[PDB]
Amino acid sequence: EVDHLPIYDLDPKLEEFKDHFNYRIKRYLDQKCLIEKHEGGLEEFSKGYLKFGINTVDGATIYREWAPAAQEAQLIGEFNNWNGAKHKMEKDKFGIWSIKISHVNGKPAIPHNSKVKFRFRHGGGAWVDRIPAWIRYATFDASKFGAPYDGVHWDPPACERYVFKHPRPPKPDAPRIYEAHVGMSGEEPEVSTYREFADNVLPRIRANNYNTVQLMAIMEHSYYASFGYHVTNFFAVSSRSGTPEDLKYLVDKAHSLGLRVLMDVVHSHASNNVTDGLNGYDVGQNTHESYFHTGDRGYHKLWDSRLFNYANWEVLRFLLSNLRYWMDEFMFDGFRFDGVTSMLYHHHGINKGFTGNYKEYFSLDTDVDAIVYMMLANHLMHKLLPEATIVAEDVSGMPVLCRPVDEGGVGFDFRLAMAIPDRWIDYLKNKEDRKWSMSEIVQTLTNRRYTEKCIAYAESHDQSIVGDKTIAFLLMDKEMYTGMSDLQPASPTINRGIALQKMIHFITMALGGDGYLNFMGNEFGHPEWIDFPREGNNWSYDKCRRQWSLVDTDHLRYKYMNAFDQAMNALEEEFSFLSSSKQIVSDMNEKDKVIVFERGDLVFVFNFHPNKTYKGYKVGCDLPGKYRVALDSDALVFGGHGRVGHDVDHFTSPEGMPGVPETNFNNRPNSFKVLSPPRTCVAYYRVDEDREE
Repeated sequence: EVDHLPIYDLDPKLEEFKDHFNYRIKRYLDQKCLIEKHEGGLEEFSKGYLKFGINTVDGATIYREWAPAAQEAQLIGEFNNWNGAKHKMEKDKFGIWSIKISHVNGKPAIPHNSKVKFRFRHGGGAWVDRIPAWIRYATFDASKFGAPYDGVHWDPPACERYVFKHPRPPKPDAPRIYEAHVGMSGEEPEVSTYREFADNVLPRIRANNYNTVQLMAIMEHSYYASFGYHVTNFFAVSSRSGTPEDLKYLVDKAHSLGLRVLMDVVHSHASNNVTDGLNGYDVGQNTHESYFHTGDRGYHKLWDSRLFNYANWEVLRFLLSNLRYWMDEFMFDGFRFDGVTSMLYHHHGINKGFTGNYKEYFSLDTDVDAIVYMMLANHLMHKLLPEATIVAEDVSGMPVLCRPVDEGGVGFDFRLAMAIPDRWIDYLKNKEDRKWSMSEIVQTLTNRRYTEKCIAYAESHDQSIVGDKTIAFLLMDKEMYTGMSDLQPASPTINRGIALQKMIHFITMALGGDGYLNFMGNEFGHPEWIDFPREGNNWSYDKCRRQWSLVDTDHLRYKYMNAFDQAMNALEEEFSFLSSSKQIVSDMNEKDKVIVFERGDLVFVFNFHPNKTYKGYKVGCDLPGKYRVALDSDALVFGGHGRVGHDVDHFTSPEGMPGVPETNFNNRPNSFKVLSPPRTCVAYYRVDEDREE
């Protein structure tokens, strides 16, 4: 299949695995061919949410629910006082139940914003009442069992439907992503709303010159502390933060500010909550009549959750239609697929362990059903929205995960650089400054496939396990509580931490990939850590908030990390270095603790030494001429000591002959000399003497 793939041009080591890729591509073409034959193709098949769930047509309301294991089924709700006797559904030969309910005096039989459930029985058992799988909203009562949830028919009148005003922005040259969770986005540890987030937080994201918002925890999840990772109602906007119309307002406002918006797609697993989610449909049937595999294959041991059978036709309808639903109905510009490592392998990456050996990537442990779903998904999404960005969350480093389906790849645009936050946490927790290796830093940042695109980030929320301390807090710890006044000179510990927080974020951005990501609050060095109420912390909720008050006051020093973050993104907007394939690390000086490198058109000098200033430190560069400061972390506006001269011309000298590297300086054909105070990072640009002076 069939027979040379363009991926093999890129990475001829893939040809050893031709048999694997022949089978995968055959499975994909055959699944796509069947969807064309039986469902009118991928664009038609992924409009399932107009067929399943509750849809109002002229004069009547139809509801369909796939439940082959049910033997009788009815629709119940406030609209029939929870008695389904006059609302029995009919079952077709595929186990799809349907009912059509005429309007009552010209009005829909099921009022907008009223509660509903699917009622079914089998085996002569009692009625079981569950939430329709394609419900678009669900709310909890909070009359003890603190639940269960109810499904809510959502069909707002004209006065209450959000109508999008703004077009989607163009795809940027590189994504600079602000990742967020709306419920913990408020000052106080109460659940914040989509409207609050849209009005209070989107402006800050745009002020810091991000161009993309990654919105976590959108799909409904009855367990708040799951951070949106255990999904119950895949078509429903999480109700604790507002309604579907509130989310549409938020996405439209982001677009109005020039920001793209991606949603987290959690199609790697489903919540095991029986009353509230899709696990309610499992009554012990064979996997062909379930959303899920059975036995071990249907259970994720680490996430304590259920695992989809991606070969099942109704599950492909469900998941592909869910992608179209979020894109088309809420105007998203793309998505991140969370937990792709679990999808790619039958062992889910649970006990491993990827060494980069290709045998680990392509073997009987590779889950072809899951890869076929992802290829159909990426073919579909880029056909609906050719400028979409779809990110994969994959720790394994699977080759060709981020090459187009039409080349033989899985079709993602970018993957996350999941190994970089681990390195900084180990360094910050376990290594005295003098033992940090400049070469190990560079290797971690630069260790990637250059034929595929990477989003780098220095730190993250940690919620796939339990949140850890932020970089700032790992640097400064309890001194952040009493040592952040801008009135008083900072202690040595606070001066160290502010300077390294800026340096660690900026080297990560400039060397770590082709896109950048920042989670909400870390751009200003928010202290402490993120955690949600659970047994392990005695049900503490004081950490599920963001203390904007810290960055909004000019009397503290958070404003300085924030100003640097704004300037580092503006620098990328100006020079476009994330989209440059020029990346040359010219000096990893271990004794002096200096790293010099070029990315794009800029020369970067990082002095991680605790106390030494290098005067006249020679740095290699490509083009001769006159260089000046482009961004300097020592500037007073970024809380530094203002030691670097922004007006100073740095003239180059020639270093041997271009392409005779032994005659060059650190393999570079010119050099210039800089001032490099301790714990600073400065990027320099070449003056265009035809256009500047």
